Amino acid sequence: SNMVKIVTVKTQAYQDQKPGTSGLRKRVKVFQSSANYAENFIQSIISTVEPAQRQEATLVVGGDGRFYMKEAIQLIARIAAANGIGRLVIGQNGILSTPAVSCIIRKIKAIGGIILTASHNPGGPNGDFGIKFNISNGGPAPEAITDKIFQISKTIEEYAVCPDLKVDLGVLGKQQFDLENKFKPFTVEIVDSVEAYATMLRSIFDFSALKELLSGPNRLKIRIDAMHGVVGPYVKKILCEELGAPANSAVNCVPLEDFGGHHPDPNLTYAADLVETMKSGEHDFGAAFDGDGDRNMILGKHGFFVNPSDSVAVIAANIFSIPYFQQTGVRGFARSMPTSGALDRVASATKIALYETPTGWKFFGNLMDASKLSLCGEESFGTGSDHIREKDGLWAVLAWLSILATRKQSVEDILKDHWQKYGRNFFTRYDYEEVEAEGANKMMKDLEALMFDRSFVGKQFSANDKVYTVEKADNFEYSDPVDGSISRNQGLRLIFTDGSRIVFRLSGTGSAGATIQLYIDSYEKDVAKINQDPQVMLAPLISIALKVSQLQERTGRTAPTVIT
Ligand SMILES: [Co+2]
Repeated sequence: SNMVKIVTVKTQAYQDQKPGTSGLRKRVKVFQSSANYAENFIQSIISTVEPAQRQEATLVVGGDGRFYMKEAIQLIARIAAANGIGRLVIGQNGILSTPAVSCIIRKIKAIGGIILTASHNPGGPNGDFGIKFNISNGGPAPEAITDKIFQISKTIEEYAVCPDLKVDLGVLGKQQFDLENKFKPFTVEIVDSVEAYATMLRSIFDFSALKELLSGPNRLKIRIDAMHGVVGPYVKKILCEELGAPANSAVNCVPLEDFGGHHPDPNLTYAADLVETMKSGEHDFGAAFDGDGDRNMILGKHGFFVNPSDSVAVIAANIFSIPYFQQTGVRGFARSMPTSGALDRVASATKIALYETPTGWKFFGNLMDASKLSLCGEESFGTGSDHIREKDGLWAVLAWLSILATRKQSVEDILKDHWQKYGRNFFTRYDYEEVEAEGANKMMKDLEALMFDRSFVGKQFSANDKVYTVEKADNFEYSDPVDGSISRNQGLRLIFTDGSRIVFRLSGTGSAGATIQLYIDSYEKDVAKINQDPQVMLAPLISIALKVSQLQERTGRTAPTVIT
């Protein structure tokens, strides 16, 4: 073996291989039962690399450990070898977290990477599978490249593969493959899954201070729940082995091919195990990650919930607790439009630009590539920095520990102080899942028409205590300052004069069933308001949102499916 033949396989294209912004996800059975589905797509990706540049190109390959990953990596290798790709760098056992791929691409100046993950979607023999393509800055492929891959996938007529090539994913080092009658070899470098990423965090944070925090007398007690996904080994090797947290800090930190039969999705119910652990009051800090590691939930003592919109605000407000930002400075803050305005209060107090983007990474990456963005957040458990071009779940955790280490206060006390300083943006997201598509569209269209009337600005809404006055109402548009793209229809906003907002979106992917996402952001500054139950303080704006949108009338829903 190890000298292998190159073969050409005649194939028949499928028409549904759209790469999207977060990858091609299909049921695993689809990859398995649809002949050459994966081979075709892997070939389409490689055809976007100019033939003349392939020998000097490196692709980074790894994934989140879910069922079918290793088979796909073998398939990526067999096809990369046959197409003349010079080198793959593959994490051991195929394991690379998504922030780790971003780290490695940028570090070694790779042309890009292929990440085998479906993020928070279930995995296993009956679960989902995903294939994600990243380009040379370590981030998601932009629309121009994903368009080309899609166009190729629909009309591909043959692909190249080395059918007898097999990579040993389990042993570190360089494996070389000689291709029959090809002059130059194919090289695979298997790297430790954690090292390059850990070395990055070691530069970014003060691991000494963290070691003192987590070790010893009066240590901060933490529980870090990787939800049986990719971040497990990162937790064990970084938080436990290097930084000295007791071994019990690492919860569900063995990657499982089915994520233990659960959704590796961090929130209070999918991560019920972590929350209940935290409820005992014995530990100071808890966190959960998603399957591929770019999302994070932060919990405090007794299970105190730091909502993601508040989290980026606390980091922003204490950002120089982190050595990285001490060196680079803070170039800007950003959030997606539906994320709460907690970050804005800080960006205004610290006089830093606040960028409000449509949902989606591309907008942050552009701003980061322009050196105009240091810290970004999304209401969906996302926090990141410009250290890479993906969001970074464990990075956010190590950021919190830096602030806890510097502040020497509890998580809950830090949040109360923040609310005392900046006011609190009470925030919740209502999901209405699988609603009939026709009604939702009429709901959005009618609401947009209502808001578009000249008299709507200035309309007053009574609450049962306060009056909310409409300051601005539109359908969100964004002119991207880097690539010049204009993103239109990004969400109906009801902006009130007191700093509160209601935002409606109808969810994109509404093909299995539409989703209405209603976000409520109620700002309060008075001390007699800042420590009450959020769902109580949010009730008036919820009432106003449902009345003005007539959500119940258009859909028959008396309640959202999920509340976060
Ligand atoms: Co993810």
